Amino acid sequence: MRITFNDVKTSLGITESYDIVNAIRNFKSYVPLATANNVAEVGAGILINQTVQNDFITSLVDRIGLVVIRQVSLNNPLKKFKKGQIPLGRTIEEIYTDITKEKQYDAEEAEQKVFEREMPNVKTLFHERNRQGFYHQTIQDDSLKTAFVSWGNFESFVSSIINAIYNSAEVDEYEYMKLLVDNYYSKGLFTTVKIDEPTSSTGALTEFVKKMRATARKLTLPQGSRDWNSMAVRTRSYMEDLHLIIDADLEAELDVDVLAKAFNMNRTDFLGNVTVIDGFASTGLEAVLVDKDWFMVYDNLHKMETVRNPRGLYWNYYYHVWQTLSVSRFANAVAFVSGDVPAVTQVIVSPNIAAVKQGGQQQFTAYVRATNAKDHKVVWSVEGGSTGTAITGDGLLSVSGNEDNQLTVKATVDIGTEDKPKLVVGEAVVSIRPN
Amino acid sequence: YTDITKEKQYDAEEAEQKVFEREMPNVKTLFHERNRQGFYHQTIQDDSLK
Amino acid sequence: IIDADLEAELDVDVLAKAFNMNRTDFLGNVTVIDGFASTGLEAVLVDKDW
Amino acid sequence: YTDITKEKQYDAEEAEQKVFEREMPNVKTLFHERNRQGFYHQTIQDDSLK
Repeated sequence: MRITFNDVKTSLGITESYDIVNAIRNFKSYVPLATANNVAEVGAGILINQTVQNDFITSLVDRIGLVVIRQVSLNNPLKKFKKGQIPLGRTIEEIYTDITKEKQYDAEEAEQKVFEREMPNVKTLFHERNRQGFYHQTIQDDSLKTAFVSWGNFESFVSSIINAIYNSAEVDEYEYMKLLVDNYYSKGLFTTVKIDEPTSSTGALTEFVKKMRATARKLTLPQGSRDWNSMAVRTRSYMEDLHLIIDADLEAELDVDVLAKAFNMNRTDFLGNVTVIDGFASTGLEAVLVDKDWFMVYDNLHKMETVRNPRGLYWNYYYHVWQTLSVSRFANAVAFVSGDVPAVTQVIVSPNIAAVKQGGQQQFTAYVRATNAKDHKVVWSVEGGSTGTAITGDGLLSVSGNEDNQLTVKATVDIGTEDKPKLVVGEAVVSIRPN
Repeated sequence: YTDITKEKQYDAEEAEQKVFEREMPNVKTLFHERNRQGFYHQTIQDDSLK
Repeated sequence: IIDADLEAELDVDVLAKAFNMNRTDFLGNVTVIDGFASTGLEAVLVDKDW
Repeated sequence: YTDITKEKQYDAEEAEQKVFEREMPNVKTLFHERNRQGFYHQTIQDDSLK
């Protein structure tokens, strides 16, 4: 947020003053082409007439500012979530191959079936969120005339015209990240861990620290857990790839050490794996622990445009940044809430979307994200409406012949009482193909 | 000093009505200064030059 | 070779101080699994060439 | 596909505040999908056909 001439001098392949503006570029016989100590001559050449003045200021602002801001935005502390331009044909579809055990080697078993497929790749759709905005600013003719006294004034002017846009964009990036985290939590796709007001006392603080350490150790199990993630798909995470987004008050109450001792890092390599924000503004969310690949951001474009007001003798330059943010549905993501969260958070059906023939069968299993140690019972419903289309209590659904309608399997859990105005359901879309 | 602000949402319908608009004043202020001027001075003898 | 729950309960330090290593070269000599499923087996300490 | 537009009357006095007004084009779109997948199967038992 304190960009100086050193940053632009490193971003560009030039030293101090330059004539690349009048190299790209009649303009030739108006300004001297020397880069000597003289500044009055170049100032007079620039300010001789409005056409040359406007052309020079447009080239400078647009090209130089765009290059510098694009180069400096790619090296901010939160640059590990930043990707390049969006690839062509991304198809917004995410495919994950579920990991399973091996099949025993048996010639008698192998000789009967050799062309048989294995299993569907449990496809899903990306969770997207796009942003597009502008900042814009103004520069006066007075503080362009009073900028050619010395070569230091020119670089101070350039740094001043870049700094405002850069700092505003950098500040807004954190707010957009917090908004994305809030939206994901409100969607209910996190896996929840209950804590009890870590800042209330000292025992709550150490209990929260121990719970975080246990959660990280369970996440980084080499064999896989499947207990986390918005869909139970048996993925495994890394001790060195987990990222923590924590509340400002919570991190202020906590210390740099012991928090890093819970992980395997030691302060220096841990401060780069934690993000600090002032309040989550979502019920009682305290700190969110996600995988490194959970959150990504692509940039559609960055553009800078200048216009001139001749009646008022000034310029307005607008900086437009358009980019999209995507959170993956397969990476691990833990909410760590301290509130009045229900006993059951979400129920997930493993087969997800499936296709079956007119007289086939399918097995659906359900995983319930229970925040307590009590076991819950799941009831199965078919909705739809037909003859012979019913699903057993263990999740086996057989499709009767002569069927045309599209049906959805539902798994329901009840955590209420005699009056139960609270239902949590999981939906699986089943398609039918004629046989 | 230029104050840090949020970003305006992209809206062509609102943009086409106003394009020469300025942004904000730059909250000018003056420095708090204090000037120091003094001397110390010392003497050297001819004996401790010989 | 230690159970996952026991490894989580134990801190990374002192366990390494029991040996002569210090964390960085100690995590390379420990394997963590989830459950042994053998009565009351907790952790097994073996030679490298075992 | 893009379609034709309308005509407006020249008005210099009203042109001084409607420079950046927008008149979106008439654009229509259509989609076509792949809808045939078949195969023909035959067998040749030439050794017995001889």
